[PDB]
Parts: sequence; C-alpha cells; structure tokens
Amino acid sequence: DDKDCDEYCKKTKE
Amino acid sequence: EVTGHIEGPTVTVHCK
Repeated sequence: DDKDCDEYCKKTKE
Repeated sequence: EVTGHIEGPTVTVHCK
C-alpha cells in the first residue's frame, strides 16, 4: 500500500 | 534519494 506512493514518487521524480 | 508514503488521501513524495 504505502509502497504505491513511493513507487509513484519514483515515476514522477525519475 | 527519493521516496514517498501514503499520507492522508494523497501520495506524498520526499526527496532528501
């Protein structure tokens, strides 16, 4: 669950 | 480094 936000952040901050 | 977590009804990003 909380990993989704982190993964999302990586996608936009990539 | 960039990491985030589920805060409230929205995803929060933190890059330190």
